[PDB]
Amino acid sequence: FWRAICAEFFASLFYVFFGLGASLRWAPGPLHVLQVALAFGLALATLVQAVGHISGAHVNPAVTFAFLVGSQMSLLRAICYMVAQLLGAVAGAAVLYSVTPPAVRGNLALNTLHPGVSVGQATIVEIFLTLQFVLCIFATYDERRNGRLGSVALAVGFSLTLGHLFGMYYTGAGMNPARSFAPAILTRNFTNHWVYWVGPVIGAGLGSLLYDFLLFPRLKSVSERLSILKGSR
Amino acid sequence: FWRAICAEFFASLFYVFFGLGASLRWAPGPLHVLQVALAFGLALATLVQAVGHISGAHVNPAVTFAFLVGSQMSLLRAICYMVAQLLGAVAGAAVLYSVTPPAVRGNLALNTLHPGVSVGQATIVEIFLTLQFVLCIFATYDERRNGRLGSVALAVGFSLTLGHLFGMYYTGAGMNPARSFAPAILTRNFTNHWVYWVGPVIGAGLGSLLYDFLLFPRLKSVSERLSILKGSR
Amino acid sequence: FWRAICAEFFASLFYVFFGLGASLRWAPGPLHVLQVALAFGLALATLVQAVGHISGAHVNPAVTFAFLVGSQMSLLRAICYMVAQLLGAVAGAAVLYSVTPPAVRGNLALNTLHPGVSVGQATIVEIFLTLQFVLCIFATYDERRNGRLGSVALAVGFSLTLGHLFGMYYTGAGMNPARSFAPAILTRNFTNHWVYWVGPVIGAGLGSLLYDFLLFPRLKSVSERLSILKGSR
Amino acid sequence: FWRAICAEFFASLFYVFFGLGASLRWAPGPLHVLQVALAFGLALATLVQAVGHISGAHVNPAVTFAFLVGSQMSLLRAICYMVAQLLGAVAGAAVLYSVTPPAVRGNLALNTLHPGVSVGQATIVEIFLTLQFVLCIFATYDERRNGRLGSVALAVGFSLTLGHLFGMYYTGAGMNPARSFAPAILTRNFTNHWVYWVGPVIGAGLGSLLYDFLLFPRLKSVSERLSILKGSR
Amino acid sequence: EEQIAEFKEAFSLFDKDGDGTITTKELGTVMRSLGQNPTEAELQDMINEVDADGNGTIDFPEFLTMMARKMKDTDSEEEIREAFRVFDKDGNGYISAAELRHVMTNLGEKLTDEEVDEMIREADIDGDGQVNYEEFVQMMTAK
Amino acid sequence: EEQIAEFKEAFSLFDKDGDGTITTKELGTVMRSLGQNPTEAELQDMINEVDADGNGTIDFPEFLTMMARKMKDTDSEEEIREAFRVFDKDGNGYISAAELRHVMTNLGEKLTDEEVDEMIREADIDGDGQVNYEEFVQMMTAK
Ligand SMILES: [Ca+2]
Ligand SMILES: [Ca+2]
Ligand SMILES: [Ca+2]
Ligand SMILES: [Ca+2]
Ligand SMILES: [Ca+2]
Ligand SMILES: [Ca+2]
Ligand SMILES: [Ca+2]
Ligand SMILES: [Ca+2]
Repeated sequence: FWRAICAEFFASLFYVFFGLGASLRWAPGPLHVLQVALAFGLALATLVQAVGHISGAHVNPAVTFAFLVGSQMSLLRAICYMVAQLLGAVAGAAVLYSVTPPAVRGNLALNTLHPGVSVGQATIVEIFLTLQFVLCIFATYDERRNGRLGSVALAVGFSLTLGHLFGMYYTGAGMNPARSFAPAILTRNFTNHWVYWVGPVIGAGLGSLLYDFLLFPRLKSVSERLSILKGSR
Repeated sequence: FWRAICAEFFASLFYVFFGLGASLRWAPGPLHVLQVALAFGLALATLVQAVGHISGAHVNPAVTFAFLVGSQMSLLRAICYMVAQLLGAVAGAAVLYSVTPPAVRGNLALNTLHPGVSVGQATIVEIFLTLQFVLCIFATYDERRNGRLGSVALAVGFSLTLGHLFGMYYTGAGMNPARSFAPAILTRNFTNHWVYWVGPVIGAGLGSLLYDFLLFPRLKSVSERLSILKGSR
Repeated sequence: FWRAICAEFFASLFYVFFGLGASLRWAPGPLHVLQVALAFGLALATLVQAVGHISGAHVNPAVTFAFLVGSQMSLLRAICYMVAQLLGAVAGAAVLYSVTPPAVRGNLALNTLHPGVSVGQATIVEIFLTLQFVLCIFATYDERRNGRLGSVALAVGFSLTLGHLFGMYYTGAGMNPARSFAPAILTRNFTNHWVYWVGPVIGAGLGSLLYDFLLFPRLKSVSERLSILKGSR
Repeated sequence: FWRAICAEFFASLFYVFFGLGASLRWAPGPLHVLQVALAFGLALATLVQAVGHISGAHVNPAVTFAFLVGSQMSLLRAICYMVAQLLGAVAGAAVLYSVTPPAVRGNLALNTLHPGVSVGQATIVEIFLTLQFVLCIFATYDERRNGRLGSVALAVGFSLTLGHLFGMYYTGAGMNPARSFAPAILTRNFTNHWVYWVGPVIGAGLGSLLYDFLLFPRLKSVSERLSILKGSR
Repeated sequence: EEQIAEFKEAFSLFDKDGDGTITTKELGTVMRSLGQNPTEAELQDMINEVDADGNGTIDFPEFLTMMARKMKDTDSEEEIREAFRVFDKDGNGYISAAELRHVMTNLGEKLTDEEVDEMIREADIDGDGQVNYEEFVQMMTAK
Repeated sequence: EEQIAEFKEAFSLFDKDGDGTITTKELGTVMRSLGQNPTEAELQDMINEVDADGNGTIDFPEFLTMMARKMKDTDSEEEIREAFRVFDKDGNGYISAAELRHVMTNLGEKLTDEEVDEMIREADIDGDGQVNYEEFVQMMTAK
């Protein structure tokens, strides 16, 4: 349980460290977006391969929340996961700052809304981004399906990439409270930050819902859970 | 059956929402194409992972049509699928419009022909695009093959990406009536729209045919199974 | 056997049609290369998924040659495969020409050497390109290995992409006689064409050699061959 | 054992040949990075598919070192592997030089630090790059996990791509002593070269440690196996 | 008569509430006090997999049916011993750690001995490295 | 005595060259006349999988060992009938098309009946849809 917590901590540090790091600079969006979308996507696919078998590789409070309301983890693990993810992100952002030249640092890729995008619109965008994202996670993590899944780590990563390919122009694509938080608390700037917690969380909730439950073919959700009684009985 | 209909509805909304959304703006084609090609491809790969096990993830009237003439679904499911896909697309395009700033809205990525491309040429292009696409879907969905397929969701998605990498310069790449329809009915512009129903539909029909009316091997395949039988004697 | 010949014919038409089509235009190389490299790669990955289980998806004389000297196909199939691939390519190039606006047609993406690259250097480049390519094909097609291969269609496709990411600046990356031939015979331009047959062929030969044989760790190449006697005895 | 040594030799030649070759030129970083990141990533994914089953496809002294301190290979193999990788790289760089036009040769993509990046910061960057890289290798090579891994060759390759997407701006991303060495010894320039041995080596060491000197679970894992046992009773 | 006291307190530990049944609702309470909040539906599925009434209410004797007979079929102690012999390749009253890994790997799960060792010497009475009948019941009835 | 003429001409068809042996070299010639050019090494592997001498020279009687006894062990006609009973789940002298697909799918190859049907009514004598003993030998000895 504590190995998984460490997994979530290191994966979040790496995720944020590489995601933010690859986002430093500018552009109008053209190749900037493609590159940042791929960096985050590949950072996730990499980390999900790295620690997915150890903790499920949530590296995202919204994703963990999704799994909580989905009743796949305890209220205890969830909170520890989010704690590990939040400190993990901050550290990665920190280590990133320490090794990156100023001028290039900018606002450490702080998630930001586009001037012509209202915070309400931006929150709906963040919701759809996280919704398709979580939906892909639930469907691909689902033990009750496919032998033609290929790598679920890549699927999930490419889902994240998709979220960025679309979302960056609108909100820089948060899809992850922890990833938005890290840049926020280190630059002392929480302008519109509410968008980056609310959207993913609601989107994550809708995805978990839209998909759920581990009903009605059931079966390994039942046997994975009779052993959770036998280890407690 | 109704879960699958909902799958096709949500997947089409997401597909169109993210595909169109990532297509907003301009360019000559250079990185614009790469980015939009990837967005659609990854949107599909994502959705095929998300609901492929639930409805087959058609999210495309032409693809559903392909499966109909291929005799893999009932005339009833097909129509319900297309209905769900058409309303699904329109909704995604709608929700997209609602959260996107004007000026950036353009014509909501309405499929459009290139000035130097005749509607006849454009229809042949759309046919080849959908043909290789459907062919990839049939071959990868085919239960009678491969254990080295990897993710069929990605295969299909990358097939869609390929269609865009080539087609966008010609017709903006429709490959999906529903995806072309959505932008059309919301911008009240059906100029050349016939191309985006006819090409995919014919291409989808040719792919379904080319694959199952090739008809199947047989004899090298049989000797490859007697080989595994004496590989056990 | 004739289904496979048709597979090789259609796959070569599609391969060339989409590869050449996505290569029309210019650039210095920057995003042009990335895009064309991906188009060919994804065209192959798509086609290998589409007809790989039916004919092995060679869609490349050099690849078929590789399999011949590798003793995995008969002298009869090889020639029929190459015939199908050559006519297949020409047709795709033809159909491409017919639907593409002039001015954009250029020289139909004819493989061409870079001014500062000697034909000898260009031939060595084409050799290395095809060598890593064929090596990837042999290793991934090899039944004697991996359960962690993922999609061999993508592997092969990405190998082709790699060949382009590197080679396009030098020779436009041929890696396939048929793909070079098609643009050649339709534009009546065989300047340096020898490079595009010799390099891939030698590279293909070296790859087949470098890898070979189907001993060690033997077994299934003996079993997949005793039934080639039993179907002939 | 000697086949594997040859594998490491050829894979390193190919790896460096294609990686360096695709890196020749300039840019600010925009599409240059994306392209070079993909080239290296796909070169690795290709080579890991090509010889991963034969030698484990280390093609990287730091990776081999990682496996040594991880106690998965003998001190003898490791050294032979690194010897093969170093000569392999030099050869690929050599053959690359021989077929590449001057002016384009530059410094043969010699790993280089960014002016505003201290050698200490650059070494920490190289450490994180190699750390996530090795961590992905260990996790994906680990026989004790996943049936949803997909291609581990691609995972590893995309991890390398991620390292480049982030690192190139800082250090050109070495992540591989042999790959840094080759350009170094042929251009007679070892300025800051220490960074490219120390970072990867330490990062590789930390990854090997972080993964196996995490130490392993136990109890949740056991409960998830008693789950499949009562899933059969 | 020590089994009649052990099969009292190994039920009393879960029936603090006196009514003489383990219900799906208290399978929710124990998990809620342990800081979870399950789905409620898949408490019925895991219990009706054994439940003789189909009822989701596992009374004083039916809890001992659930741990020592493991079916809906009155005296399945011999069906526990033939369910041992489906896993064995001899039938010596004892399921080896190796025999458990044989039948698990027969479903294609390519796993290790070290994550079955932790679920034999969680309760192993004779130390031997196989699992006897009374050990198997007590390895689901720790007290 | 019709089997003694059938087991003459079903060898004569491959021994046009008179020396009384089917060799690895003529396994190369027949494939070369049919417009192939095999590797030569894996002619030894496929034959020493059965060859009683280990030799790569399958003389007049040893060719009938290779088609009717199928081991290096003198009178394996009963080992053909127990190799039928490894594939059967009854042993009635007859391997069903269904029993062949059962044992093939037991290795995890999830295939179809239609690509075993193309290799039973290639020689099926009684039409029935199973494979008897003399049918199995003649389905490797077509003449
Ligand atoms: Ca009670
Ligand atoms: Ca009761
Ligand atoms: Ca036993
Ligand atoms: Ca014991
Ligand atoms: Ca003779
Ligand atoms: Ca003899
Ligand atoms: Ca039978
Ligand atoms: Ca019969």
